[PDB]
Amino acid sequence: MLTNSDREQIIAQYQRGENDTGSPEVQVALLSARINDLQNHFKAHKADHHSRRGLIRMVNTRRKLLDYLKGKDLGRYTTLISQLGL
Amino acid sequence: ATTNQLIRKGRKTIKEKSKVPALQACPQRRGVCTRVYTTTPKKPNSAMRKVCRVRLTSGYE
Amino acid sequence: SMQDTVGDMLTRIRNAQMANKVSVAMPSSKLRKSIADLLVSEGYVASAVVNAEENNKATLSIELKYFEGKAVIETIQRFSRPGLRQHRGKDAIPTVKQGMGVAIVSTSQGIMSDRAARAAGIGGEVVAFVA
RNA sequence: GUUCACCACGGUGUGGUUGAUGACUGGGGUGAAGUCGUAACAAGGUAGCCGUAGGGGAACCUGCGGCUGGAUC
RNA sequence: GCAAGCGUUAAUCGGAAUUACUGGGCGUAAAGGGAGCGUAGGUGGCUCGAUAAGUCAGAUGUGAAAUCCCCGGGCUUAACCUGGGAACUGCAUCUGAUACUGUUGAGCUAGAGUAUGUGAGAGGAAGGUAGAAUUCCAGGUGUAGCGGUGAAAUGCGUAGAGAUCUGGAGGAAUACCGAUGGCGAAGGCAGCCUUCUGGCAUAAUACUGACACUGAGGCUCGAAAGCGUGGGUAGCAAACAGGAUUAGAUACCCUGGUAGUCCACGCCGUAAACGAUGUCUACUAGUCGUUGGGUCCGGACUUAGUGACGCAGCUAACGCAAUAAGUA
RNA sequence: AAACUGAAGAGUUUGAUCAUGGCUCAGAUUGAACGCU
RNA sequence: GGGAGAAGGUACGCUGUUGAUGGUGAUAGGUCUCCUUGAGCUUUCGACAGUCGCAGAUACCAGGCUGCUGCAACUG
Repeated sequence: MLTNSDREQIIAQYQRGENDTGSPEVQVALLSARINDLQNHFKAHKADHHSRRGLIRMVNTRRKLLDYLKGKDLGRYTTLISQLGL
Repeated sequence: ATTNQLIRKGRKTIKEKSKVPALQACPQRRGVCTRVYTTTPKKPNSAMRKVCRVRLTSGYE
Repeated sequence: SMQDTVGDMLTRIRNAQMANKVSVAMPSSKLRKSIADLLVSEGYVASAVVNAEENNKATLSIELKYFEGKAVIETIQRFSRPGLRQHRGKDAIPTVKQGMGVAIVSTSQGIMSDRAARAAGIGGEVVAFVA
């Protein structure tokens, strides 16, 4: 899984303001890191349906946050998906 | 049924068919008696009821 | 979640009066204060005050009335709900209990009784029936 | 007048849809004091029922899981 | 009872609130999708503005005449004819209003989320391992029964069973703990250990600032049985065989017994998949348990679950009753 | 001045009951037909 | 996968005009070399207009097709 150190690295890279950790950008970046990290676990345990439910949930939450950004600030959404490669 | 459900679906009545299809929505109908016989009634009653099988001008028998 | 604020206000009032509570409190709003003030001036509740809480919040508190141990508000029902809004003209506002009750009407001149809207010759959204 | 173009009729082929019929066959219903049993209702005499599978003249039986809409405890 | 008509048949609406918009229901009467995630859609917090589309009001134009209704007039009355009104719930275009819905700008934190610390748990996936017990095999002792039933018999046994002790092989399940206990969206999930991994509960601070709820189609998961391929195979056991019982006994009981149950990877997509109770939100007497936290002084309180009671309310009744079937 | 006036239930499941729920009936109408007149 | 070339239709010669296009590449412009233009030759698809005959895939060459059913999976 992600550690506290790399979680804080992601937060510091996608900071909107000082120690915010709650904007759509930082939330989506943390979700993207966690999903890309869990892809490794699911390549090993593909029969894991109960954990895959939580993975699907964080995908859904990331999608909701990206829709909210698209409605809120279009350029901000475009730039954020440009860094995150989505 | 919510209001949105009523708009999306709408309440439909089934129209029952007529109990006299051989008349074809006509008061009376002319036929020829193809067989005049008697028959017994249902469970409670007992008689020899007089009946005639008749082929009408509508094509029913 | 909660998608009917006016319905929640009336439901709180109805449950408090069925339970014989002295007063009923809720989060406030200008719409809620307008409806509560109409209730006060109609005589269904004793008073309705707003207390400004912290964090830019407010509490609306309504003191209920009881006559001969029975609740003054006999019935308070929502007519125009968020799923089906009811707007009527000046000659289609429904009366409550043959005019004994009040149909709260949201008109362009604000929340007012059905008879007040009829006198002003103006329609609007019929939000509730209180009798 | 001739010729070409457009085109109605009509023709050819190959499909689709649908009505009526059809040896035979499947189930449904009605009808008598018929034959075989007695599956269910009581703990209905092996608690019943649901899904499923196998079996059996027939109701049904049996396995596996589930339910209580199971009495006696 | 009607009467120059009276009945019957056909047909439409009514009664039928029996498709319920006005104006019904879904625990048990018919009726909650097995569960979830989510697309279109529907709906949606607080504050200050803008707009004026919905909405409301006014004006104008039109909404043919006839018909319906009201006030009259003419037939001897009436039917009928006829004048003027009303209505034609509508549409269109201007003008005004801005409470609500819509569209927008800014702000907010209470719904919803994020970061950080602790905690519980049969949550899931992959490996390893332990101890009982069964079965089988090989031996020692030992001798005439064992086993089974309501009785029996089939069966096993003098070729030595069963019992007893010692080794070996193997498979499956995890006694006690164990609990209207726990976790999981449901289906479900119990030995122990490691690895990989989901959600939840909790105290405070900081942060985002309505990012929400629900959700047709769709997709995912989904007991057991069953199916395909490949392994495994101890016990149990459909089918099947024999023995009983019986009038019969394709059963129930007995003795065996194969698929299956186990594993891997896939199909199936159904259950009385149940709380026969969709999800989410707010509010509404109380009492007693229990689980996981938390805060105070063995108790007190507060939270999120999980139970038993019990008002008001509801219900045809049974009953439900803050885990509603109450009020919305 | 007026056009603003309109709303009934019954029978039938049971030993009886309440509910549910279908069936049936009493009304109005017709470009009607048929029967008696 | 197929069945399937299922079945069954239409066009097809020559003459003129005309559109598009592949290859090769003389002559020029910037050393078994490269790039641009491209003469002559050549390829492949069309369109329009006419014209002759009974007949234009004109000779040779060159699938007949379909329905029901038994058997064996098929190539061998």
